[PDB]
Amino acid sequence: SPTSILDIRQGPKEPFRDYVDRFYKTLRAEQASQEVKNWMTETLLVQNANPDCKTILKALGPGATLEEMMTACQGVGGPGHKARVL
Amino acid sequence: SPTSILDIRQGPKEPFRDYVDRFYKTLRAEQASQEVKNWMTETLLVQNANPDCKTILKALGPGATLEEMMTACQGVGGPGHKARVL
Amino acid sequence: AQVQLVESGGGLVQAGGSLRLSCAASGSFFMSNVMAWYRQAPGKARELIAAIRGGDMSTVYDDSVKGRFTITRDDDKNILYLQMNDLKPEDTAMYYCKASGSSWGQGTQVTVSS
Amino acid sequence: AQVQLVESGGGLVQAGGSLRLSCAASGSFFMSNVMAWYRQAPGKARELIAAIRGGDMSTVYDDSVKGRFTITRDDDKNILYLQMNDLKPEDTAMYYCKASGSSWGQGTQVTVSS
Repeated sequence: SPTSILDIRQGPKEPFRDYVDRFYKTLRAEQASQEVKNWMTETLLVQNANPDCKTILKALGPGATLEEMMTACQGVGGPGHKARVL
Repeated sequence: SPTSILDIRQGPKEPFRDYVDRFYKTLRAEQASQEVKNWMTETLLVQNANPDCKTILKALGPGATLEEMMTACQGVGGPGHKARVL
Repeated sequence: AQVQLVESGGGLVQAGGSLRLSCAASGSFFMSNVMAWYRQAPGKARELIAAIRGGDMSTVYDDSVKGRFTITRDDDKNILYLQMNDLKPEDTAMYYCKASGSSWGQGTQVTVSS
Repeated sequence: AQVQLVESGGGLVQAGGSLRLSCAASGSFFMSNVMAWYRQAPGKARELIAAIRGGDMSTVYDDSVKGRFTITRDDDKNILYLQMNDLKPEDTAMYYCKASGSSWGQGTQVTVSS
């Protein structure tokens, strides 16, 4: 606020979808060319994800869609309550 | 801040995991007995979810764990970018 | 937050007395499925003391008001009520109603002496 | 944000001149994989003009500095550099470096006359 895209790192319990949103919003706010923003995405998006999501994304291999990446990482982090609350 | 638990409603694009977190944090902050908080969860959690998540949760039927509910709703909302950003 | 609320019925009573609070909803022919009463005493957080849901008419109460207060809703008038019996000095507080998505009312003061 | 940065090398030059900016990292024997240079002129947002990643040494530049500026990193000294050739009056700005998770430095002023 302003935040550098270099500093966006996924929290240990932050859902990967929340991290993708924060990464996108921070990169959108950066005053930079599209070429520089694309290099930042290629260099930082997976690299700054948390260890559990990096493990999953490494196993997916290159060329996944963002939908495939978010579906693969959906179970990491987020709410800690897993049992029948209801 | 303070927010009444009666007012927590899932956004149209808000991930269900984000809504569950906001619901939990708001209910935790409410000054009320555990009995009243349990009635609020039973009465409001699914009822105040967005239409897509209510459709999915209705199809799951009663007695699901919160993990099953969050896994079932994972594809609704969140980041709108689905293609190969990388 | 569109539906507007307004409480009435408070006042000064002696311990063991009774009051009936009313909460009038305006801005709609309808009231939300869940409605609640909050108690707010000076220096304390607002406390959720009673709630009701339409349809099955299920209610829930804080332990401090069980057997003494009753929450009811009249959807033919758009009014939520709190019958307060056997009042105690510790019930002294501002009382506020709430509906899902509504604005807050100005509340009504209940003062119980002894 | 633990690693501390500090820029040097700015100054006043004539159009067509050259400067070499240095950014010294302290608080670690190492620097983050990605580092960048930002340009900030009065009344404008900071602009990300050049970046480098360790390992493959890939770099990227804003179109306004291509063919004139070069970003390099010396991990044996913990210094990031910006070689600025063929300077233009529009390059006048405060220049700041950044590493992932680092604190911000005080920057170095570059003023180009004509």
